[PDB]
Amino acid sequence: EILYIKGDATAPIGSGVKVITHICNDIGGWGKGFVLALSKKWKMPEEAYRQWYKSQEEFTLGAVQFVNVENKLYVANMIGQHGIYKDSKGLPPIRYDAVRQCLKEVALFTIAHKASVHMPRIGCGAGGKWELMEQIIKEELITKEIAVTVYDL
Repeated sequence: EILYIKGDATAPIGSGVKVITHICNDIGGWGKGFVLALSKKWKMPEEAYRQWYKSQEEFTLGAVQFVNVENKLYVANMIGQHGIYKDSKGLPPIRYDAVRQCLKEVALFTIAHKASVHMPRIGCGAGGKWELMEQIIKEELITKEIAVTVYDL
């Protein structure tokens, strides 16, 4: 099961390799919420994301970028958000099929690195809803028996 702790995802607990996963948008925006907490500690994730956005090389929904910010520690930039607005049909920016691909890709990364997953309430804000998101995490990570720890407050 998924462990819910009250704390900070940029200061994950436990030992072993760890991967911090969070949802980025496909617009190139970086200045609100969890992203700032990441920039509070490391300049790399923000820089990697921007450079990936400017090159437009496979920068697309469902894709995942990995950044080694510290010893046995990786940040996972997951593009599971479309824009930040709400299209002309009342569709929240969150893309559940994209987060699924993203996590599906995180799954294999964690197994290959014997890592552990640590995230904040990704999706919530955005349009996301934990009821659905929780199921995704379940089917894509807990199912392959990957450790998952959510950080809220």
